[PDB]
Amino acid sequence: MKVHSAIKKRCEHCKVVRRKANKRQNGYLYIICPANPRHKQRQGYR
Amino acid sequence: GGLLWKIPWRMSKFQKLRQRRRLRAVDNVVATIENALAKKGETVKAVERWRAEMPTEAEMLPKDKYTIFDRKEKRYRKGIHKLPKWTRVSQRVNPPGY
Amino acid sequence: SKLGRTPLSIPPGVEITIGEPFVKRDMTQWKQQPKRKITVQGPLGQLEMDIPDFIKIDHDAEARRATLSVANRDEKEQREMWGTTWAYLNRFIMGVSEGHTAVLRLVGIGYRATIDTRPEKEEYPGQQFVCLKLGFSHPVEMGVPKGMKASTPQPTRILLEGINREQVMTFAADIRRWRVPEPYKGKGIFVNGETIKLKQK
Amino acid sequence: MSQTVGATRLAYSRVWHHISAVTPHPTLSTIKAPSEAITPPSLGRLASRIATILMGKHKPIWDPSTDCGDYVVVTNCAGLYTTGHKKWRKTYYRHNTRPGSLQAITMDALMEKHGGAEVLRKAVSGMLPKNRLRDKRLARLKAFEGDAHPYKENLVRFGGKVVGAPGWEEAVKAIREADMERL
Amino acid sequence: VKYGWSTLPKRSRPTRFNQVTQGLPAPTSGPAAALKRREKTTPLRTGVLAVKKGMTVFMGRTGARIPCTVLQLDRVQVVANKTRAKNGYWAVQVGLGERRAENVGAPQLGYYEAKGIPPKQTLAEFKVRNQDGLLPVGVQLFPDWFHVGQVVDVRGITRGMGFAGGMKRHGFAGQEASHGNSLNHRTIGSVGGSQGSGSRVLPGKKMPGRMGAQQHTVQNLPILMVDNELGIVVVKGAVAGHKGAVVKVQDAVKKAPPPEEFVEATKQLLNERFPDAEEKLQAARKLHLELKEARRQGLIDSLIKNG
RNA sequence: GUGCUGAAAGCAUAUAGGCACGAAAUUUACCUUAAGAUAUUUCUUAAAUAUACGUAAGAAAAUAUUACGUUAAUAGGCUUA
RNA sequence: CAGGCUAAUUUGCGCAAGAGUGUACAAAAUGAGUGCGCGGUUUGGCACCUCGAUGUCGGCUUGACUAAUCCUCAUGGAUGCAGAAACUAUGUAGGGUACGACUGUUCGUCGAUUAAAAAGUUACAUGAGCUGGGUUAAAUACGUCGUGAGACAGUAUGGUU
RNA sequence: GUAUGUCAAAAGGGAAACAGCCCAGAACAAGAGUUAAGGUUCCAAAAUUAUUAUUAAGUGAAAUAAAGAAAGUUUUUAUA
Ligand SMILES: [K+]
Ligand SMILES: [K+]
Ligand SMILES: [Mg+2]
Ligand SMILES: [Mg+2]
Ligand SMILES: [Mg+2]
Ligand SMILES: [Mg+2]
Ligand SMILES: [Mg+2]
Ligand SMILES: [Mg+2]
Ligand SMILES: [Mg+2]
Ligand SMILES: [Mg+2]
Ligand SMILES: [Mg+2]
Ligand SMILES: [Mg+2]
Ligand SMILES: [Mg+2]
Ligand SMILES: [Mg+2]
Ligand SMILES: [Mg+2]
Ligand SMILES: [Mg+2]
Ligand SMILES: [Mg+2]
Ligand SMILES: [Mg+2]
Ligand SMILES: [Mg+2]
Ligand SMILES: [Mg+2]
Ligand SMILES: [Mg+2]
Ligand SMILES: [Mg+2]
Ligand SMILES: [Mg+2]
Ligand SMILES: [Mg+2]
Ligand SMILES: [Mg+2]
Ligand SMILES: [Mg+2]
Ligand SMILES: [Mg+2]
Ligand SMILES: [Mg+2]
Ligand SMILES: [Mg+2]
Ligand SMILES: [Mg+2]
Ligand SMILES: [Zn+2]
Repeated sequence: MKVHSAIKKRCEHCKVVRRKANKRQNGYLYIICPANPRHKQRQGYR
Repeated sequence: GGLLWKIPWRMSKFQKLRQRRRLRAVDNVVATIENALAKKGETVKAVERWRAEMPTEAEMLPKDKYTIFDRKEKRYRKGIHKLPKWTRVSQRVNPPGY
Repeated sequence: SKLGRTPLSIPPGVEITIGEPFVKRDMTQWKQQPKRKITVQGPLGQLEMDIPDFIKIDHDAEARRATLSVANRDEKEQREMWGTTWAYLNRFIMGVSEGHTAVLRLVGIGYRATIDTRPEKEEYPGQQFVCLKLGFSHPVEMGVPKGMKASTPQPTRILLEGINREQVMTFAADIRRWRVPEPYKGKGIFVNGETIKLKQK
Repeated sequence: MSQTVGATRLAYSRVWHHISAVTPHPTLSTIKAPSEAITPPSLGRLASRIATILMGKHKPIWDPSTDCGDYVVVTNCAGLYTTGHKKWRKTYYRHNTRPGSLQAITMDALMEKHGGAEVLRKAVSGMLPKNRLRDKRLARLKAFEGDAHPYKENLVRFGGKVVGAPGWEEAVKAIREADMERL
Repeated sequence: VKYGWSTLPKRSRPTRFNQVTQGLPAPTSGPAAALKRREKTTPLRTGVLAVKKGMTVFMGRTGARIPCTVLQLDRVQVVANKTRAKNGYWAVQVGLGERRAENVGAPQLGYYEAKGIPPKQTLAEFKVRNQDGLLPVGVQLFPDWFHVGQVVDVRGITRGMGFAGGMKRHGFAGQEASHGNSLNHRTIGSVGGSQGSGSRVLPGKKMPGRMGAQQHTVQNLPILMVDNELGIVVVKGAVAGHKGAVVKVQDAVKKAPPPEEFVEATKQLLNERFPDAEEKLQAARKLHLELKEARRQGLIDSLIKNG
């Protein structure tokens, strides 16, 4: 995982999802990729 | 700096209502003086200059009523409530394109 | 949604019983949204769910079909629960008639599995416990949830059975949590054909 | 001066009012249509109305120095209405002048330790004048979680119908018609 | 607020009106939630009041020397049971020793009069887990209430030390001795920072003051010996206080309760040693009304000189 | 950080909705002081009770705290171990 | 001198972009010259302000707080994660981070232990709490500069806190 | 330096507190009197006043942190 301020898709399998958003926080934007786990990225700091 | 002059960057809906009514009040003074003379077939150079290069409150854009041109601002615009004695001074026209 | 429009073919034996709009009083909330109790009974068992009221079911008993529809496609909440409520009914119908199954494969030298009874930790009389020898120092035993049938045709093959897919697939993830597949040798617990790409060396 | 000369006994009496935090309030709700969307009075909008009653600012004889406030019984405070995500994101802070002894608690956790009545009192407290009558006035706010309370006999009545009951308005008008039959 | 997050007037009693049977969430605070989050730790059985008599060693066969403290039981009776429907928690009130009737006040003389117990020296409550821990009033507890090897906790008031300094009270290091120090050897030094730290001494600052004479609990102390005739319960290790001071002994909270057989045998021994603890209590309660009614009317002199 | 179900968006998705795993941090638990509701089939009609004084102490700068005062082992003396 | 304004500079950092290195392959790691920024620690600028100072700071006593983490706990990435060790990053500041030698001092340097022997703010945090290593003198000798009286961010010994 | 004003030597209202800003120049009283700046849910005098949209982040609500990122969402212009 890499926490960038500018997350981008690096292949055709990379998906942009917002996870960890619940009634207590807003969550982060994630780049999830099942093909290459090196494309895992996050946007924002806890 | 350290001296706090707490001036917000934008005006409230209550200040805007009075800025609109102050521009519309200066139009009645120029419309009363311009019609009072026309009945006598007379004219003034300052009354003809105003009507030529100055718009009415109904012809101004919202950004020309609540903002002025400041070359030191990022987008060359500044709140009109930042001008000295802005409540008793006329300011309707800004440089073209800005 | 394109899935909520598809009618739901009710196979022979499956019986759907739609309730009436009701509201359970909640002292914590000033207004609860009405729901509808839907029962789907059949040969293997009975499942129930409470759907929002805005979802309308056209239960055709003549042709044994039931199509869903929402009162407003413009609302994001109604578009979402439309496709979701349809996906659950599809599982409920195909879970009470045929049933849901999950196959787990144990890869790795020394990985076994047996279905034995542990009367000490029985949560309900006759509970089955899956005992896994996953190269641990301690034994791993997990009681099958009430409603599921677990069997081991082979030492390295578990077979879970149940009418509730969410319950069957959620219990298979608990077994897989002990040994997640690795990318170097393929050792771990694979659930329903799951595969892992290996490395060159 | 004649307007004030007379018996002001009943103008200074303490009236026991009642409001439910769950009943939709058409006047204190921001959603005014449709009829089914009318919500109850929010926490801060229910607190601003209560603070007005605690101060007696609803009477024609109000004086900030004279303690002419009334009682307010608030029921069903467990179903206190809030908007957005305040319940799980609003924080209440507290300090005892010792560095490091800062206490934080969210509305949902403060509603578990001391119920929803504590969240209402903290709101009505900040809406009262900060003076020596503050704790007297705030003490007249009797907030409960359910429908039960010990003041079911103190609630103001008109002809046997508690105000806020189904048919209290008709009982009030039936007594004013009998009053006008005199000089 | 005054204490915690609550702004409720202290004179208001709203507890009975917020009931879980009406559909309200079970509060996280209150006597109910306090007992639920202490169920495991709470001791199953009551404790005993004992008097610290001294320290010694327990020499064991084959070579074991175990330092131990001797605690004596001096007429330990059960005086009152605190139920949850009446007090809000489960506990047993235990008495120790005796006191002269003249020194016991009338409020307390009529308290023991309604029970059939001679006035005690001290009284203490021991919290029990549930209603199974309440014992008959007026039964004596002997050292056999415990068994050898049972770990217990001993609560006693520590030795008084008067006004202590910074070294003895808080373990302060002090300052130098001869390298130019000026009248500041055992003093506490700095008491704070400067204007950036609040221009004040910070609450909780460690300073000289009184030390000792407070309750201290020693946990997990085995029972090495139990002698009924002597009346002593020898525990391992040290115990807080001086010789002749009363201490409270109970099962350890951080250790599992004694086996079910033991908790029942000890309860079965009170029904044998005291076969009629209720008949003697009901008779004392029946007499208290007669005397309490004679005091009210003013005819108490007649009963005193009746026989 | 890692999952199950699962749509908006026929796919995908631990994104909405419905469940879950998860840290020397947080909360509880543990210990101490404070708080003083409550309890007793408790006492009191000018008292109950407390104080003062005297012998003291498990207490101790003052104060306070905990006992005792002849129907008494509180302190000293004496006697024995 | 400290506080105040600024942030050129810094032994303070982050983000964006990616020439290049990585046998292959930008983003495992690495990151030229730059851009957009935060922050108030170093060296500075200013001068609202006369006051405890030129090493502005050291040691002792006693802390409180911060988190940009040395140790302990959870964890993602790593054709460059087989294991072990180590690297990079994300959570997390509960408790620890010792002892001695030589250096006027902190700068530092080394010795041997240790799970580790990390940092910063608080008027050198703290001299109406201690020290005087310092903060200033008059004595004396030497060195350098000056015609001379003298001067020196010099050197050494001594010097009412 | 220059232009204009205020303070200095100017009280009062607004800017949470405020020499210099926004209003307005205090001889003393009375008045739900008429207004400026500014405001009108409560503290706190006056709208929980009407109309049309956006925001779901308590963003924001009287002192704009930037470049940038992204199936957040709305509208417009094209478009299958
Ligand atoms: K000395
Ligand atoms: K994650
Ligand atoms: Mg300032
Ligand atoms: Mg005020
Ligand atoms: Mg003593
Ligand atoms: Mg020493
Ligand atoms: Mg202060
Ligand atoms: Mg002070
Ligand atoms: Mg799906
Ligand atoms: Mg999936
Ligand atoms: Mg009584
Ligand atoms: Mg008396
Ligand atoms: Mg004394
Ligand atoms: Mg004697
Ligand atoms: Mg290359
Ligand atoms: Mg780290
Ligand atoms: Mg990995
Ligand atoms: Mg490894
Ligand atoms: Mg802790
Ligand atoms: Mg220092
Ligand atoms: Mg000082
Ligand atoms: Mg000289
Ligand atoms: Mg010379
Ligand atoms: Mg000398
Ligand atoms: Mg002057
Ligand atoms: Mg002025
Ligand atoms: Mg204001
Ligand atoms: Mg008026
Ligand atoms: Mg008002
Ligand atoms: Mg905000
Ligand atoms: Zn990818």
